[PDB]
Amino acid sequence: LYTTYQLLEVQRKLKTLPAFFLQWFPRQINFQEDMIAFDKVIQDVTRVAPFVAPNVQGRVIKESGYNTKTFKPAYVKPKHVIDPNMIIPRIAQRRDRVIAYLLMKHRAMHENTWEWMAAQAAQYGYVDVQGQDYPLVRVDFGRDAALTMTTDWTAAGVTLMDMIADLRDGQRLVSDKSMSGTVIRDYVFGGDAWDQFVKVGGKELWGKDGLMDSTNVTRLWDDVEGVQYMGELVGAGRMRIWVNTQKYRDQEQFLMKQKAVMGISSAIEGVRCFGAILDKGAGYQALDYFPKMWDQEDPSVEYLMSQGAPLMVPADPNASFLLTVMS
Repeated sequence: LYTTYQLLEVQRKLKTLPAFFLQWFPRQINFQEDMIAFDKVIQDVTRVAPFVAPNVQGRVIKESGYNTKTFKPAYVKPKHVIDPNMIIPRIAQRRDRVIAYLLMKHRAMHENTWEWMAAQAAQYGYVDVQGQDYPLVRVDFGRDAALTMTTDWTAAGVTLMDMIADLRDGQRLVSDKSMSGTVIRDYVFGGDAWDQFVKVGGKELWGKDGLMDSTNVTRLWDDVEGVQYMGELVGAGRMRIWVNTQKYRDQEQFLMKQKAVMGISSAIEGVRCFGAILDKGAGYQALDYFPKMWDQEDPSVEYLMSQGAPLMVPADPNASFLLTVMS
């Protein structure tokens, strides 16, 4: 058998393709107990108590909800049988090879969970997660309601100057409503919003005198399917244009709202928060993922399990906006 330390050496050694939305969640807190403290994350002294309510059949049950300074994150726990005879696309040598593939698959399950939690927190200001007594609960971080907009880019006589002004309103509202007052320079478009912005913008956007300047965070996405850096939109305020068409799997959905545009700043200063994983003898383990191997009977197999308890909390919930453009 291998110790957690030995399994972490393997699990952590390789490089994994960059996460798009988490680039705005650079900070990290590995909490010492089972609870996450928002007072140690959220900047706004009025917004340090997010509203947590059960999400039952899509509907948020606000009645049985409360404001809380502290949260108990549910464990993300992939568990797989270690079969040395397992089919891997590329005796003890093969056993180790199986463990490493499984550890990589587990690390991916945790990493993608962080990314989708980042996507939801940044886009909506709230994240739907697994609860303690309910299968799903909503953690509302209280982003200003003016930062969730609606417009119709499919209406008659809409121009590129009108579309940029919708985007600019959003960044000016962020400047007004955010702690820092940061000027947004990044605009993540969903695929339908982008196609819409290009349907209307055409000649004025990509032509001989286009606004798009198509010419090192912008080049790390070349080999990433779903992410496309389009260039800076030159304005007499040079906007960075991102298009996100990434999909993930639910027990397959789009990471970014396809018919919307999200504006975001580095001032969101999102924090990857992690609860400590309780271990019988070793006590609490403050880790992002925690691999454990063991032999058992009933069934007579060897198991590998990577446990983690995450939440992606924004420091400044008001440092981003979402603008829906179609229906």
